[PDB]
Amino acid sequence: VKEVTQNEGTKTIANNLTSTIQVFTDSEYQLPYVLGSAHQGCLPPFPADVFMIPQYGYLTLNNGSQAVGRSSFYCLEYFPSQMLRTGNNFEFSYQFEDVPFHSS
Amino acid sequence: PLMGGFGLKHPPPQILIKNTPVPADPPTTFSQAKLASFITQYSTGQVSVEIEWELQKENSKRWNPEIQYTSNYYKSTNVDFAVNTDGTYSEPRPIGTRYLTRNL
Repeated sequence: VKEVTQNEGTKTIANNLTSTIQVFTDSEYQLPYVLGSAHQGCLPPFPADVFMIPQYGYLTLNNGSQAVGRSSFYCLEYFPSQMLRTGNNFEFSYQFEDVPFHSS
Repeated sequence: PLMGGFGLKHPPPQILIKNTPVPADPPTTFSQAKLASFITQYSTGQVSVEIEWELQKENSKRWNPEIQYTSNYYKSTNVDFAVNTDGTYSEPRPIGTRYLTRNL
């Protein structure tokens, strides 16, 4: 985790060793599931590329630009998440439900 | 079902009921014809039906409030879903089952 500041025109970057990040996996499927729309931001094809993580957003019922009464608003901080500092790591496992072989 | 409902292959078995016919006095001399004169008769009673239901509890992280079914807060000549002056029960409006939300 790195802090970056601006003094006039110069830039400088430095470790912040106490800083954290927050990671949860939505395993109850309680959020708008936005994967599968073929958006950019996947891991690069080539293992030597460094990639920028895409921003999360979601769409809800509308009428015009206005919102209707069924429109949901989700606050992602309202889930349990795991806070990781520079020494910490994260893991989870997942098991696919039975699916027909892709017929190639 | 296209009207809405639970399509069943073996639905609840239909229950049939009848007043057993009681003949009026037959003639004193035998006759082949069936007995065409009966006692005017009817029956009454009490019936009970008890259905156990299985519920799927709503589990959702939506932040903002849902839409609920609420009775009219404002005054009225008489309560809705209750008898009027003459004892006539009435149901003022059809009530559907979908007020909760999920993510599509």
